[PDB]
Amino acid sequence: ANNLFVYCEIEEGIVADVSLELLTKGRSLANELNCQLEAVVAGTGLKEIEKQILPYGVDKLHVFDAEGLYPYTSLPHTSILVNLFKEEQPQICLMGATVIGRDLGPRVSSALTSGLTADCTSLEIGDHEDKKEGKVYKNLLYQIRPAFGGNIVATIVNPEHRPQMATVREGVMKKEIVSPAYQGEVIRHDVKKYVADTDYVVKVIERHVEKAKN
Amino acid sequence: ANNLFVYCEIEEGIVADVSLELLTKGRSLANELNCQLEAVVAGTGLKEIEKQILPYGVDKLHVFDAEGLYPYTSLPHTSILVNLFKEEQPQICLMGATVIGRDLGPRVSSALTSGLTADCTSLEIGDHEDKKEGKVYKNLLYQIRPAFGGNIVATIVNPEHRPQMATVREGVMKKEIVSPAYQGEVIRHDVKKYVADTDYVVKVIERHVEKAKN
Amino acid sequence: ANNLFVYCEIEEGIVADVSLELLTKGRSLANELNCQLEAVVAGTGLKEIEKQILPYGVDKLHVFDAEGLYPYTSLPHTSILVNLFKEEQPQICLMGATVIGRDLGPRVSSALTSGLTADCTSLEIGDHEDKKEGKVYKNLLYQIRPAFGGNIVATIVNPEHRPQMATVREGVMKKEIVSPAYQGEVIRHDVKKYVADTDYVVKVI
Amino acid sequence: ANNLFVYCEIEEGIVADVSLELLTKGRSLANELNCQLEAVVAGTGLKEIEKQILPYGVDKLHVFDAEGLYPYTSLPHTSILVNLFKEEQPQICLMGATVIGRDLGPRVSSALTSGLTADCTSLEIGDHEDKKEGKVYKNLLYQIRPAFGGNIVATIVNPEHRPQMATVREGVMKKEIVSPAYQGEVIRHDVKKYVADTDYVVKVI
Amino acid sequence: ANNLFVYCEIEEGIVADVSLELLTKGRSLANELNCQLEAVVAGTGLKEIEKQILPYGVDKLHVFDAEGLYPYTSLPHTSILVNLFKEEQPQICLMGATVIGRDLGPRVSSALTSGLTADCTSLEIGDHEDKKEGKVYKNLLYQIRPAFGGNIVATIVNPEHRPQMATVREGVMKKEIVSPAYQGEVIRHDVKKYVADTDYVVKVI
Amino acid sequence: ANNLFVYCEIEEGIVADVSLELLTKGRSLANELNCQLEAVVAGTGLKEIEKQILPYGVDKLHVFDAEGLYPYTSLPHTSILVNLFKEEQPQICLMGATVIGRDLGPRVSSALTSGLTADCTSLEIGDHEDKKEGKVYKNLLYQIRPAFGGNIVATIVNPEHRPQMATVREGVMKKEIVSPAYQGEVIRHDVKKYVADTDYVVKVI
Amino acid sequence: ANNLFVYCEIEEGIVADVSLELLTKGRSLANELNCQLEAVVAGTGLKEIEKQILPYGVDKLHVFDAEGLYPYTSLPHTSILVNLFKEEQPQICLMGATVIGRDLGPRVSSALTSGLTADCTSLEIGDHEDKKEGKVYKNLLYQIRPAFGGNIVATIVNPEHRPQMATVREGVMKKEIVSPAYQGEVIRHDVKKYVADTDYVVKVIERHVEKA
Amino acid sequence: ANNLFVYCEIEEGIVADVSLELLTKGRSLANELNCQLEAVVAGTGLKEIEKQILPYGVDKLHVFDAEGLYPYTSLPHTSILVNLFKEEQPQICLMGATVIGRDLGPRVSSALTSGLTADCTSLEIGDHEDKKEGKVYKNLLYQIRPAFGGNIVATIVNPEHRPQMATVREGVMKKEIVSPAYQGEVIRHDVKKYVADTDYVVKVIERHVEKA
Ligand code: NA
Ligand code: NA
Ligand code: NA
Ligand code: NA
Repeated sequence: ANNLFVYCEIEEGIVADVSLELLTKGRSLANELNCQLEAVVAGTGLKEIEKQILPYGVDKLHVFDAEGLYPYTSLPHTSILVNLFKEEQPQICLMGATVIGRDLGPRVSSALTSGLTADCTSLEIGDHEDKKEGKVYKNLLYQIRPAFGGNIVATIVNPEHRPQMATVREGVMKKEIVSPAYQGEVIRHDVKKYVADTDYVVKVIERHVEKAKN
Repeated sequence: ANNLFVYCEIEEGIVADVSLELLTKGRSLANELNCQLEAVVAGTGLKEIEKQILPYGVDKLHVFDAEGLYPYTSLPHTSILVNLFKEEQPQICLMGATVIGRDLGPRVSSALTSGLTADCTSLEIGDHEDKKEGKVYKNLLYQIRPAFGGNIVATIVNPEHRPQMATVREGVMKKEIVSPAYQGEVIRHDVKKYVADTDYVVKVIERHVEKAKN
Repeated sequence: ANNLFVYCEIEEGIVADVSLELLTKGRSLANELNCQLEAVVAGTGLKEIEKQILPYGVDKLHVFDAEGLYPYTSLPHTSILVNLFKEEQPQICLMGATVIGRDLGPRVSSALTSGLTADCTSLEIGDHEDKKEGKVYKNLLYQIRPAFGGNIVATIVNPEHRPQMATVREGVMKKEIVSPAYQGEVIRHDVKKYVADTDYVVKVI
Repeated sequence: ANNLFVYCEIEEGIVADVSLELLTKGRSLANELNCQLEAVVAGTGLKEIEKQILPYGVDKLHVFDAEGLYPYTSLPHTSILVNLFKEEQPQICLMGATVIGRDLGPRVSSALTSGLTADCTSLEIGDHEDKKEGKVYKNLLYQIRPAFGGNIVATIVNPEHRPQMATVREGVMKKEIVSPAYQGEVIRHDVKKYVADTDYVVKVI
Repeated sequence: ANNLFVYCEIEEGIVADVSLELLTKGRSLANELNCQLEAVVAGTGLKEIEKQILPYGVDKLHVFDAEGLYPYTSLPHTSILVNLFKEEQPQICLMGATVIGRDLGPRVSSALTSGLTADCTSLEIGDHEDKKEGKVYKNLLYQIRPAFGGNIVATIVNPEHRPQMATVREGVMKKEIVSPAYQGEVIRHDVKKYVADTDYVVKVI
Repeated sequence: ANNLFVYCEIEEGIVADVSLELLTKGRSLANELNCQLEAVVAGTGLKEIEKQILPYGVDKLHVFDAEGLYPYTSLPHTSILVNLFKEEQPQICLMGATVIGRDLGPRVSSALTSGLTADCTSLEIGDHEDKKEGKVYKNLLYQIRPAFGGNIVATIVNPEHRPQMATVREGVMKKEIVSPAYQGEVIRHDVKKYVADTDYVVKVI
Repeated sequence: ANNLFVYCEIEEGIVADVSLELLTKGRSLANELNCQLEAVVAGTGLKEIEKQILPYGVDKLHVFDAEGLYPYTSLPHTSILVNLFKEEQPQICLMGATVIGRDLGPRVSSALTSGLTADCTSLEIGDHEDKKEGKVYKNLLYQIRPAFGGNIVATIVNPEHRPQMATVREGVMKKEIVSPAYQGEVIRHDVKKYVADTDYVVKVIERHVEKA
Repeated sequence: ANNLFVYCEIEEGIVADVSLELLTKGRSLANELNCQLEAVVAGTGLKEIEKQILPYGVDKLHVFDAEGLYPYTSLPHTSILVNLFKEEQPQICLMGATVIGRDLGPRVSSALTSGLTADCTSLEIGDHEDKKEGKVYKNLLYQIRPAFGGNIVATIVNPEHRPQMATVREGVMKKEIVSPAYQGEVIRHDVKKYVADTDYVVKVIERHVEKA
């Protein structure tokens, strides 16, 4: 119903290590939430892409294969996530604290009017009791990292905004498959229906090189 | 109908120089487009704010005054622009290539699925003929700056995506008022209807300091 | 009774080289002092951590393992070393002159009323005769370094204040194990005990 | 009484701008707390230093003046603040988040068992109620700042530990005197007695 | 016939100080050479630019004013100086050793078959006797600088290749006007003529 | 014929990785153009340098070997490429976007009246039709890269100026030999004749 | 017979602000040492250099005027100080902690087998008890500055090695003249007797460009 | 009577790779100069140091073993080289362009009034015609490296000043022994006769902490 998504970053046809680390962590979290683990991958020429991803315990892999999706540019990838997340209503989204993450994260979260904790150092599942309105939020994503000038390790929660989004650096989480034969549904979408066109033209105007008139 | 907006950055109750420079440039451009010059300002305690802004030739100033709008945070300011621009459908938006600009620009443009040229060095009004589909786009914003490793000064256009957005560094454009008595409509909006709530809580979890069990 | 401690810095699960270089130097000094070498580690997931440390000749290894002890943050790691050191009363504490050493060292030495000496180039054991107090101090930690620049070299001692605390840069000291089978007690402390003294509360805005 | 101290950082005889902004900010907090504003300065040749400090509304200025107090070094300045704060028992201490501040703040707060919050963006006075214990803490120093990066902001409090210590960057707070003829006590302390504590001897070997 | 040129660097409408320092040095050299001082400026909105330049003793000022000549970009400014210098045949061209000088200088000197000498510390006029060619070269630009490091100093000359090109760092040469009323011809060139030789086309992807 | 040259940058006797990636990329472009792949290397002690270059599918390797060609200096290396390219009239020249590349690329492209496009992210072969002139330009070097920053990408072409010159950063292109037994001519040029052009004399005064 | 020297750094005919500050401080020190203040200046076109120097209370000004002494280069200035200092046997030499000071100081001290404390922060006169052999050294230059990683303000002394040398950054000491009418012996030295020749030549070897 | 010296830098009992490279290059040069190769080593615990040095073809190895020579500090190592070089009168001295080289080189050259070319890139033997007075200097050390802002590969020579000194970075020359059985005079010098005393003492003055 409301699942956990991981954005899988693609470099030269290969899914990044940090992404696999987050598939692994996503699996653990998904186990605890009793929900599904879904992945998104966007690039060009992704026929046997499931094979780097499904073994990690991915229930549903969303594939956006089109010639202008690689290399990464902000608008295409952003609109894909924003649109997909509008339909799927993920409760959680994780991605690598990479150069792409540092770009894609802020845009997608802003567009979905959601939270984002960057460079999380641990991810747990936990509750939060709001004494003020007297309610208990259950099964929130605990976004854990050093805080306040590195004085303590604090936890951040987004009680209401979805998705709860977080990034993690490479090497923080271990990667580990479930089974090389893990079975998962692969969905190859029509990029047209998800991606947003370019609409920019680079010109060099002639009059910019004509001597200024008196 | 479709006007030119300038986001006015606020620091300690004062509108930034780069913002005034862009009000001035916006005026010139608006003159050429025969459209209105509108401004947006968001902060706290903005009673006599029109007085730093209207003299520059601003037809319509939009004021968002609420206690959590200053200092700047990305989500509030972003949602304000995104929502206001959804109603007003500006053809153009300019803002300062500041720290705030470098944050706000990308979010707002991504959310409106629009263009953005940062650090424009000149702004003109011009046309673009698309030989391919055989059409002529008239009165586009020419976004001019050094390009391709600083080899030449090129012009960028967004033939279809709106708003056409651009940022400019401080000191690039001159500032100059129209008349100290310039008359413009001041609109004080209900922030509630435009701004997006916080929904994040910073915690320090007790169990994070309890010795790990064997 | 009063031993030599070494703070073992941890990154991505691995005890840093400077720390291991100081365990080796510590072992040498401890031998000369006829005392034991103790060590401290704080981190998350340290079930097997003893394996990286004990072979260097550590007689006692104090292990603090909690979710919020990694990565390093100033307040928990400072409480731990201060509370632990008040209990154990070490005569000496060594620490790698790192980004972490540079933050933790002054905090810990200040809380225990001792003057840290950063970036030593030698450490020896020696005596100091203090004619003002009339007495002769035996078995002090000579903390040796250049005064400034590099040619003028001096020896700092703390005749009375404890622990004698110093840092050393990576690669100054040789690292070398004692034996892969080195034996030392490994204590896994209760963490809350050692950090809840800290008065640091977060409120909503 | 339990007053609010501010460390006035010195350079080439001129109290730094950060400190003046903090004497200003301090004054308002002191007004709201109904306590006094005290200030500390340490250096050399400070015959009329009060001229730069008192006008900001300082009720009591503690002056330490010896050859060895300038330029700033870590042990003497830490000794002085620590010993003084042990006697005066301030409820708050403020300090400019500068090179000097980043070295002195941790050393002093650690020796006084306080948790320093660096780079605050706002300071206010407010109440924190500890529900579990059933005790309302009144007139606490709200230490406000981003948790990290910039968008997520919280307030830190220390309900029991004293002094509550914060630092602020130059230019966060505005600076503004009360009156060029503001009057307040100027104590010129005996330095050696505040510094001779530290145990740090230099040997020629 | 064959004069001394100085490239005048422009930022935010203002001729940079290094450029003005080189107009002064140029004026000195030109006087010794018994030739004229000419200068080049490329930018946007240079109606009054002559006012910043002429007083330094410039006999001729070549002005290139177009929207795309500001800020500086490698290809237009290189075409201009190359085409202009082919026409005028300067015996010398000076240029400020700046971020701009460092990009433009090698491009321009390469296109005109001369070896630029960067970062000179002196410039003089002198003779060179070349026994291989049998001849004696008179009135060459001694381009004086350290070989490397700083103690070993040498003099470069280009006996035949023109223009003799050198750069100098800001603050090496004194700047000083000749007279506020200094007179020189100001030519406003047609820009396209001097830049359309460049073959650089942008296409859509 | 009009072939495709690649400058093979040298360090401590080993052709740099960027160049090998460019010999690889060059080979494909040369295949698509149906021209030959040529390469240039300049340094000292290059007796069996062909061993590192030829396997990438180089048809002709020009070798310049003198004491003064290593380490890289600007005038000799620029002379060599410029004179050689004047004789061979290459249609394309590729070079690694490195410290050496950023100094040599502009110098060489300027002397050959070509516009260098630095830091390309892709190279392809394609047609540009000049509508206004009525001429279709065939098999041009598409020099693809971001206009600035990263999201806005265009292709630059030089429809008439030769060589069409581009640089690429290390790691953009993959490197991959054709065969360890790929055969191709290895010319060992007379250096002095390619370098003696430059007019640069050092005087002792 | 053992005086206090100050190296006066020249830039474009003008004695540097740091050098004037040290003339002043030097005056004070020489006053307390009951010795004369001497200064050294080295450059070209120094016909009236004595006018910006003597008023600070300089008893003797050694002037080295030669075409090759400006701009500063290491060997001439080092041999000048070293040679002169061998003849004069200063007890103290002070120098501005500048780009030149950082080069000149170490070269001169190494050649004279003397000490050198850079970036001093105060200078005093003081005594030192060599407790080990019970000897008291009187009236040494206390070279005072922060030490041991910014921990403490320490004092360096050189009981025996001469001269005692110290550099100081600009703006640390005040400058103050004694009187525009202060009188001093101005000695214009024969440069040939103190400086050493260049003896180096930059060459470009032809065969270095010939094919192997 | 005029030989080629090489300073062998020691770290923890081991002669540095750059120093061995220069022993090798030095061997070649001394071969072409028809002179002997000599080396200098300075440290503590050098009982068998000759074993890592002699095989490179070192005819004479001057050993300075003293408790205060390790770690490297400026004055001892400079006085050793300067004093020894005054006795031996080398025509060439070579040194690794290291942290030590960058300190030792300038101090020694300044004190000996010799040249010094840092970061040489090749070393050759060659002649120089002083065209001005028609004299030919034979068999000079060609000190070769990039010059004038990375424009040209130039060659520096010191026709008269001795020794001719040059540093070289590690990895520029190959190292290659002559024979494990190469024989050389190993001289263990009386350190007192070459080194100079410390004479400095770090103090903390009590009144510096007393109220003004
Ligand atoms: Na203690
Ligand atoms: Na307390
Ligand atoms: Na020419
Ligand atoms: Na051509």
